[PDB]
Amino acid sequence: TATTLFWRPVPVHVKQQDREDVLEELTFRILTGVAKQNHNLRILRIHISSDSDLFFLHTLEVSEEDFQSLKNDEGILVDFASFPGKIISLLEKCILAQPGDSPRFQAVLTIRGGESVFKIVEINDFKQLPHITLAFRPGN
Amino acid sequence: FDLSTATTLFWRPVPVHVKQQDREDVLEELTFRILTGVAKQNHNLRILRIHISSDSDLFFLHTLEVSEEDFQSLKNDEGILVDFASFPGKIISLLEKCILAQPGDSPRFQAVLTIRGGESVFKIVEINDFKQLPHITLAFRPGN
Repeated sequence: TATTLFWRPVPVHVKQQDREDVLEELTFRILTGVAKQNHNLRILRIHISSDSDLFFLHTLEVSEEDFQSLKNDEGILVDFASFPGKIISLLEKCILAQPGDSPRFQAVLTIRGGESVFKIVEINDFKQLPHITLAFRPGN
Repeated sequence: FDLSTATTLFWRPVPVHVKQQDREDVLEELTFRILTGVAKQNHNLRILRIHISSDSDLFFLHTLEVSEEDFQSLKNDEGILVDFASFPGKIISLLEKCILAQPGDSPRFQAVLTIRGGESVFKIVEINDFKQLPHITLAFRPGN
């Protein structure tokens, strides 16, 4: 019963444990729908995969309850329905990113043994600052 | 810190949203002073000094001092890409964005001073259509 709002490849810096940062081409899928346990709870789903690595799967599921905790931590000002639209804008900046840009937007995925932290940062002439930080889980 | 051999890079009042630990909340105009120089004990150690004051309240003092050694730890945490010498200049640009901030701007830059019982945290945040995100965060100490 899920509906896909977003399905495009996104350039992402993948950082695995004891490796080094490497720019991989990852597929992003954003879906809206209801929980498997409860049809009254709206769920926002984000799936990260790869065409090269068929076993590279990372997933985030955000309920309206989880979004409340996310609003407090990340300082989000929008509603639940407006949340995917804001992510897509940030993702597009990573897609159209060029070396000569300032500020320059980048997507980073850091994996640490069953825990993966995804973020989209801004690189300017001063520093690197995150625009969003989300916790992902390995698998589907 | 040698105050006589110090060079003032920035000295003007700056619009800052002041949060006085749930005692009062007021958008007041505070005076910022950024100075570069060397330590009084050692003239080989470069020091960066930032002083926050007020023209109305003469006992409102907050100060931050960052040495070149301390800057390395700050560089790693805040993800700073410039050197110690370029560091003050970038702060002034962020401060200027708060000065030229307008209600119709997007993104809009704001300066925030949060006091927490003998502890003061200064930051410059960005307000866009999505969220509030900090561009810089500095820990200040009450007094001179």
